[PDB]
Amino acid sequence: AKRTKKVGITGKYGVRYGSSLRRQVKKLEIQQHARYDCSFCGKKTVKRGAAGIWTCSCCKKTVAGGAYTVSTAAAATVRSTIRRLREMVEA
Amino acid sequence: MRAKWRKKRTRRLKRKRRKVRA
Amino acid sequence: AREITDIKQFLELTRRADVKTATVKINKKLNKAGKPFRQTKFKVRGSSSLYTLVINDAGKAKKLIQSLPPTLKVNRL
Amino acid sequence: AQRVTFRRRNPYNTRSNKIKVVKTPGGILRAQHVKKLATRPKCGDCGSALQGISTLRPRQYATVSKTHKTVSRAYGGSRCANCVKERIIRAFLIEEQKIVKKVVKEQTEAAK
Amino acid sequence: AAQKSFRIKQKMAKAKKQNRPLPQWIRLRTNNTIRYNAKRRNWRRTKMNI
Amino acid sequence: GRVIRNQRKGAGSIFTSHTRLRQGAAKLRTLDYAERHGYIRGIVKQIVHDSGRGAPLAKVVFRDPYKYRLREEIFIANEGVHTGQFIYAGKKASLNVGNVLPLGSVPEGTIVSNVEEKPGDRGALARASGNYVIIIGHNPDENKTRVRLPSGAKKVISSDARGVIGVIAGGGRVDKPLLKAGRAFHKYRLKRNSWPKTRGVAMNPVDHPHGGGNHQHIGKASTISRGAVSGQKAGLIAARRTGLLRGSQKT
Amino acid sequence: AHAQSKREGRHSGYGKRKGTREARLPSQVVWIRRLRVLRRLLAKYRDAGKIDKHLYHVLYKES
RNA sequence: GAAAGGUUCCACGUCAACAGCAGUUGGACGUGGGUUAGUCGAUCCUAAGAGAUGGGGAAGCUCCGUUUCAAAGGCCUGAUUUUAUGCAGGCCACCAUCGAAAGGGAAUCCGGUUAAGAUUCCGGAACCUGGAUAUGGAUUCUUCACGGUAACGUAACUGAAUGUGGAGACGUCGGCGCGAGCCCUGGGAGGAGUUAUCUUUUCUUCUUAACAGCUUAUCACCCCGGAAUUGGUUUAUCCGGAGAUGGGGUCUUAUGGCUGGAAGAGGCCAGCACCUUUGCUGGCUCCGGUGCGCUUGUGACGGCCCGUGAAAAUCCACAGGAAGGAAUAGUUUUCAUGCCAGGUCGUACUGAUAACCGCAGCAGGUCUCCAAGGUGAACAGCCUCUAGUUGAUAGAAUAAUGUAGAUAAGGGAAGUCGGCAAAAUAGAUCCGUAACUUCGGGAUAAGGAUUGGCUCUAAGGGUCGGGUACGAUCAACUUAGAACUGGUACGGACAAGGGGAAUCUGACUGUCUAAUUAAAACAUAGCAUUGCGAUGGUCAGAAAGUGAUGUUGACGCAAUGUGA
RNA sequence: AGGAAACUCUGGUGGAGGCUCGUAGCGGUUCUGACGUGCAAAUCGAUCGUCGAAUUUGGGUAUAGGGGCGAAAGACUAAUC
Ligand SMILES: [Mg+2]
Ligand SMILES: [Mg+2]
Ligand SMILES: [Mg+2]
Ligand SMILES: [Mg+2]
Ligand SMILES: [Mg+2]
Ligand SMILES: [Mg+2]
Ligand SMILES: [Mg+2]
Ligand SMILES: [Mg+2]
Ligand SMILES: [Mg+2]
Ligand SMILES: [Mg+2]
Ligand SMILES: [Mg+2]
Ligand SMILES: [Mg+2]
Ligand SMILES: [Mg+2]
Ligand SMILES: [Mg+2]
Ligand SMILES: [Mg+2]
Ligand SMILES: [Mg+2]
Ligand SMILES: [Mg+2]
Ligand SMILES: [Mg+2]
Ligand SMILES: [Mg+2]
Ligand SMILES: [Mg+2]
Ligand SMILES: [Mg+2]
Ligand SMILES: [Mg+2]
Ligand SMILES: [Mg+2]
Ligand SMILES: [Mg+2]
Ligand SMILES: [Mg+2]
Ligand SMILES: [Mg+2]
Ligand SMILES: [Mg+2]
Ligand SMILES: [Mg+2]
Ligand SMILES: [Mg+2]
Ligand SMILES: [Mg+2]
Ligand SMILES: [Mg+2]
Ligand SMILES: [Mg+2]
Ligand SMILES: [Mg+2]
Ligand SMILES: [Mg+2]
Ligand SMILES: [Mg+2]
Ligand SMILES: [Mg+2]
Ligand SMILES: [Mg+2]
Ligand SMILES: [Mg+2]
Ligand SMILES: [Mg+2]
Ligand SMILES: [Mg+2]
Ligand SMILES: [Mg+2]
Ligand SMILES: [Mg+2]
Ligand SMILES: [Mg+2]
Ligand SMILES: [Mg+2]
Ligand SMILES: [Mg+2]
Ligand SMILES: [Mg+2]
Ligand SMILES: [Mg+2]
Ligand SMILES: [Mg+2]
Ligand SMILES: [Mg+2]
Ligand SMILES: [Mg+2]
Ligand SMILES: [Mg+2]
Ligand SMILES: [Mg+2]
Ligand SMILES: [Mg+2]
Ligand SMILES: [Mg+2]
Ligand SMILES: [Mg+2]
Ligand SMILES: [Mg+2]
Ligand SMILES: [Mg+2]
Ligand SMILES: [Mg+2]
Ligand SMILES: [Mg+2]
Ligand SMILES: [Mg+2]
Ligand SMILES: [Mg+2]
Ligand SMILES: [Zn+2]
Ligand SMILES: [Zn+2]
Repeated sequence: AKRTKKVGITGKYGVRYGSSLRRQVKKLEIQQHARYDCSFCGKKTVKRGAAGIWTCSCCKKTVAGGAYTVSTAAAATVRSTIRRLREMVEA
Repeated sequence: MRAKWRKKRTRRLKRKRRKVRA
Repeated sequence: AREITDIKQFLELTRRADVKTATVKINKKLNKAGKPFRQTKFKVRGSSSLYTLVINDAGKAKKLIQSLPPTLKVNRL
Repeated sequence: AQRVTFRRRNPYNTRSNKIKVVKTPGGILRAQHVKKLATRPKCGDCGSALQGISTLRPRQYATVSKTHKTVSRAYGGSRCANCVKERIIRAFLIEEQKIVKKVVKEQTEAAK
Repeated sequence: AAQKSFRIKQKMAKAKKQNRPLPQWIRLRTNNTIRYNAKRRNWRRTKMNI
Repeated sequence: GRVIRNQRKGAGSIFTSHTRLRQGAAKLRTLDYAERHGYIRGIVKQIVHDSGRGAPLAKVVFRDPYKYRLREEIFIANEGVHTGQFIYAGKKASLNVGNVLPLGSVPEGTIVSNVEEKPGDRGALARASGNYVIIIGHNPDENKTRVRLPSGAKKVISSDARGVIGVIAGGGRVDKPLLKAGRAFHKYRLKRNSWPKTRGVAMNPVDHPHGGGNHQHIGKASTISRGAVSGQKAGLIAARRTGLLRGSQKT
Repeated sequence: AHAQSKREGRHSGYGKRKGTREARLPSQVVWIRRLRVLRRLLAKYRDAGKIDKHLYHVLYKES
């Protein structure tokens, strides 16, 4: 059954530290404990080892990523503009 | 080891050829 | 501290020019519940290891004892 | 219900002071100090345990023969079989690719 | 301690050799002033501090 | 009065950085010949965690051009670098994430990191997690590039300076609350002895300028002149302003 | 004699229990015994051919 | 056993002093004896760190710095056979040293033995390192092995410089599997105890080391094959066209089994004996079973981190192909056997209500290993076995006042600054559980009932069994219910929450005034501000060619305030 | 199991937490108990706080006097601050 209404993974913290802080650590702990799609092997095997290190259990590849997500939006847009500038330097 | 072992090996081979020289 | 399972390896062992002593040990064993037999162990004391040969037939045991070299110091117990 | 003692002067539960209780032919219990357990050698590329290789402490490998330390392949006791296979494939394939790159980059500017 | 150094054991040996009473023929020498061993040391009363 | 705590910090007895579990200084490869006349290729063998550092490190292996051997440089891993990836470092290197192009050979708006101040110091700028340096513009004459730093400052460095293309990995770390003195303890336990911090106003006047009084109060103004001396600089050093920052700072 | 009477079932009422039911016997190990029994029986039946793999799978899941 | 002590250890003699009484006794006094190592440690390695040298400071005692603004050295092959070791060569660039008796690390076990020593001595059985070396075996006229599709196998089955890789080498917690020892238990062979009565009964012995050979495994890997009707599968849900299940194999040998070691040892008994050294002679030492058991080791996993949880010595392997090599002969000593040596220091004893520190033979303090049975959730409390003590000045009486422990009719906080102290409550099962809330809690809320013994009943399992539904057998403590029974007693001793309504204050966990204040004080997470882009900020230093932050770079460092 | 869907609900499994009761341990609230020419220049007894970590602790090592160290009491720095 559904054990908790809204605290989720932050039920391990009990009543401590305040609800508005528990909400932030909930939204970030879900991300850092989620599994992700490996862009090399195609499987849902990528897990965080430490902050910034995301390794695939299947293909044993290790990607440098965000502290709690495998890729940040800033890194995504930097990759996009770097691709565009690389495409522009020939033209 | 492997270094003193190789040196012992060459010492034994040198002694064998030097005693069979005669 | 080793075991030998061939009588002719034991024979080529007991004339190895560093073997000095051997010991023939007699044991009372029971292969099944009705047959108490007499096992012999021939232990040659080499310079680094003790080689044991186990024989369960008294005829092969005594024939091996006759075939033992005379210069070897044997100990019967 | 017998109780044992350390047989050395180390009174502490460190990794080099691991004991195991054994029963002697005297019928008594006695501690017996066991050395630390060995780790299997690992592949240089994939980091998995190399099969065919004996599991010993590093000084004990000086006492065994070459059979216990190797297999009968290139990169025998060093790399995994699949790692050897994929590096062979990579070598042959990209040397062929280097050849075809050589001939096409030669012939384009030879024409021009 | 049991695992001790040779220097400590040598000082302990010298102290063991020194821990003795007078030879009683010394009180018979002429112009003798020594009655007893004033430098006597026991392990329960004073420590060597070594 | 005593010698105060921030005054004692410079002796470096118990205030040194705990460097037992660090993989080494994360520096760039030396600008020998290949990096300034062409490129050179290395391979990312492993991306590892460094103690006391929020950003992950990357162990890149190059070949020595003059001796038959392998050199292992420790880069700060940029976001997107994976194991087995080929890193290209040099003047003729292609503009990709992880490459170590000089700043003269990148267009405007390029996002770089681990940037050299002067060519040869092997990475000084934008090395913390999630930080990066933007290239604003170039000056071919007077060969300098203007860059925007993470602080918002604008520097003018040599165009021969190098930088790793991309963003330093481990970003968004400080967006999570630590929630616990234990977590702060374990964070600082591998950096240095700078935690916890006793307020100077809760000390005695022998221990701090702010100490003493029948109520906990600072007394004089907490803004300290830059020309003050050691033992006095406890507070806001050379504050141009103070209080809550409303509006843009006119950067 | 006390162990014989306990095996037979005496000295086990509420006045002789000082620990909780979970402390006397964990519900986890009870569940483990149950699941091992069910999985062992299902594998035995499947390898004997009395059930097919498609029935075995749903029985495994709902067990 | 570690630190510490140092002869306190053991024997003989002994009681003047000490053992706050005594003393014939003693850790006392006097006289002697006692500590045996190639394998246990130190020695070796490096950690935090200390610290010469080259240099640079300082009037100087000396300071900095430890690879630096240094011309910082040694390694193998040989060649020569006036010959010594130069010259022939070739390689190499770390760059003192010290620093762990708990880190890393070459190698030893059993039995016996002394008044006091033993993993050290005796006997037996092994192993490692270093060095010499000969024989056998292996290999070669296809010179430097063959077999297997493969994973890989073997008794061996050249391999320099150089390079690469691995081991050494690693957190913590949870549960699960397996192993060892212990616990429990059946049969049998012995001995002992109880026996008014009962008890095929109670207790005890039935053991097998290091090392060696054969075999033995989760994981992992290989071959065939090609999977949706998706399958396999863990306690815990992950895996599969990047090739599952399935069939067949390969491997690590932790570990376990058999054999050797090794029954000759040790143990338990019986009989014969004799001033006696005292033995001598016989037997038996066997076969099992169980488990959420305790302790411990290990494996495969899983959880946690803005924490990802030493280094070096040391050893091995691989890539490479230098050089040397056979046919009347060799080449090999990572295979077997065989020979020699293994130094120096420690080793006794206590390790604490008497061997250490506290002025002492002080209720204080002082690191760690082993850990039986019953009750019971439990290394709780209580009782017992093995082992160890029976030590602390005693005797006689039983006044007051004390200290410690208790009990009290009726009332029930009227006592007192104040319910201080004490009492009450208490375990387990079932029922029931409010305001408020940050929705997680509050909560064991509050508040009730039951609990013994005996005789039964029910449910909950394993292993074997089927041409090409069931039966047999073995063994668990878990829960529920029902009668019956008793001076209504039953968590019967032990053990074990008092609760509620509010206010002030601090968010919480945490920390401090050792020896009068543990708190509302400090800290904290969170919040906010300030300085700084390295020719820099903050700080140190007498100076320095000096340092800390910094193995750092604004998601950072430094300085403050406030305190979820 | 419900629902048109979004998704909701029930029963299990699992075993998180600077959670909790409570040993060893660490500490030292109250009796303002004992003692107070003591066993003791800080102890004893009961009652207590905490007990998986911001834990406890051995050894090694670093910081030395207007200095050190200090989760800050002017606390500690060999019964000395
Ligand atoms: Mg092999
Ligand atoms: Mg093998
Ligand atoms: Mg601190
Ligand atoms: Mg503060
Ligand atoms: Mg104050
Ligand atoms: Mg002042
Ligand atoms: Mg003030
Ligand atoms: Mg005040
Ligand atoms: Mg019942
Ligand atoms: Mg239990
Ligand atoms: Mg459960
Ligand atoms: Mg007296
Ligand atoms: Mg007297
Ligand atoms: Mg004595
Ligand atoms: Mg110096
Ligand atoms: Mg040393
Ligand atoms: Mg050592
Ligand atoms: Mg050690
Ligand atoms: Mg270690
Ligand atoms: Mg002894
Ligand atoms: Mg001997
Ligand atoms: Mg062969
Ligand atoms: Mg390693
Ligand atoms: Mg783990
Ligand atoms: Mg055996
Ligand atoms: Mg051994
Ligand atoms: Mg398969
Ligand atoms: Mg073994
Ligand atoms: Mg333990
Ligand atoms: Mg000794
Ligand atoms: Mg001893
Ligand atoms: Mg002792
Ligand atoms: Mg002790
Ligand atoms: Mg003791
Ligand atoms: Mg004393
Ligand atoms: Mg003293
Ligand atoms: Mg214990
Ligand atoms: Mg029980
Ligand atoms: Mg108990
Ligand atoms: Mg007394
Ligand atoms: Mg009354
Ligand atoms: Mg009242
Ligand atoms: Mg009143
Ligand atoms: Mg009154
Ligand atoms: Mg009043
Ligand atoms: Mg009270
Ligand atoms: Mg309440
Ligand atoms: Mg508080
Ligand atoms: Mg106080
Ligand atoms: Mg107090
Ligand atoms: Mg405060
Ligand atoms: Mg600076
Ligand atoms: Mg302010
Ligand atoms: Mg807690
Ligand atoms: Mg608690
Ligand atoms: Mg306690
Ligand atoms: Mg007290
Ligand atoms: Mg008092
Ligand atoms: Mg008094
Ligand atoms: Mg004050
Ligand atoms: Mg003091
Ligand atoms: Zn992948
Ligand atoms: Zn591999």
